Amino acid sequence: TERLEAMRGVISDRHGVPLAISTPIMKIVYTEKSYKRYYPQPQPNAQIIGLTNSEGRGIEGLEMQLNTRLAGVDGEQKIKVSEVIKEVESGENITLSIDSRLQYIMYRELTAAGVANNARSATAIAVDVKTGEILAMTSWPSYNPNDKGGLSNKDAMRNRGAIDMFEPGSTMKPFTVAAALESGQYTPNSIVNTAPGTMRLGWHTIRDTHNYGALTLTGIIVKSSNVGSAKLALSLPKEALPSFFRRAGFGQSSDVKFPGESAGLLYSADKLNSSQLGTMAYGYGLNATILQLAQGYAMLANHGVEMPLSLHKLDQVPEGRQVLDPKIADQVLMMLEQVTLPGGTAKQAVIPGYRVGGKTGTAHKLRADRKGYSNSEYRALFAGVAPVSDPRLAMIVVVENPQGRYYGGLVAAPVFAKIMQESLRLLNVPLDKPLD
Repeated sequence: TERLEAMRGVISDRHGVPLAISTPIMKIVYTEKSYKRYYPQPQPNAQIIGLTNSEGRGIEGLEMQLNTRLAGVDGEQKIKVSEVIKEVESGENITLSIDSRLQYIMYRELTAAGVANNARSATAIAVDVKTGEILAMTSWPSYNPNDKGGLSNKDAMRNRGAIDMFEPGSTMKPFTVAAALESGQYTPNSIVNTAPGTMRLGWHTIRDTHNYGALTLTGIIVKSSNVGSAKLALSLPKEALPSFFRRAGFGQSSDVKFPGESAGLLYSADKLNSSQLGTMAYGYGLNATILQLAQGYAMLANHGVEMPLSLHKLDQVPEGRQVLDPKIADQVLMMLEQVTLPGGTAKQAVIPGYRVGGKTGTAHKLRADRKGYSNSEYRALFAGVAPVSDPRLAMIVVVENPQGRYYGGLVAAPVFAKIMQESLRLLNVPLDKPLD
């Protein structure tokens, strides 16, 4: 009697492009047939797909997670030729939500941004706002799983997007404003005094980039006022923000439930303090992931309907979660478009032919000697949506420890412009902005 090795299932992209395949291999008297795993699009897909053992077992990513479905069942055959004791059962073929072309484009630009910025890493995600499908999710630096030598687990192995949590910063501002709009205390045109560009929250003092004076709720977003944001928190009921942020998906891991996925950090209003609630308003007394960020912006661009995040191609269309009223979501959407226009703080996110709506952010490390916030250690963030008239894609870009042209989040904005434009054209999304 001899074993009959089950061919491991094919992992493919949404259009059937093979991403993980198995090829017959022989051991030499008699022969022994085994299978060798091969990854045709290596570096862009490695952190999501993972890797197998010498034995053929998944030890990382989706190879690990979906190992029982992908491995199948080994057969048995009597030892001359040929009579089966137990029939062979091939592993299940898996089709992902991922578009390998969008994946290739995202990885290529993430490398360009990481090299130009002498960064520690550059991570991104693209989601179909209407379906909840992840079309691209990659991180630079990645690795080649087909190669057996060397390796660096410490960073490259290692889905950063799913495992890394950070303070969202200004990327939180549109959710703070959405909480203020739903309270019925405010309208987009409602005024908040931000003079003289500073404000005190206990022994902590908050500053804006400039004295923006009296701002509307739309102005809080467009000028990215930390003062306006904190003042909104102060005027609202104590429960307002932690409760709206919980309904938006923060403080909990996403529907993907990727191995090792972070849930972020979000405290309830009972864990107290008005000045701590003042800090949450501009994204500081809380931790988020790129997945929670992507799902929140996809919601804002899908008439307040948060579609469940998925790494698998759909064979049912979910109804989604109605987190916000459609009028509020549309209002916030309109404020995000204005951030990219003259007078705005996200002008470098602009794409010709496509109306863009988004927000920059900066996530600063606390600093070892506790002498304020670190100027070197920080994440440049960009959360955006396009085309604004009928949004198709939500995209988050995170650049770790950049040393480039701009200080702060602005560094992640032209990276988004690049990926979003090429991604919308590849999907053949019709233009919605007059060309000049």
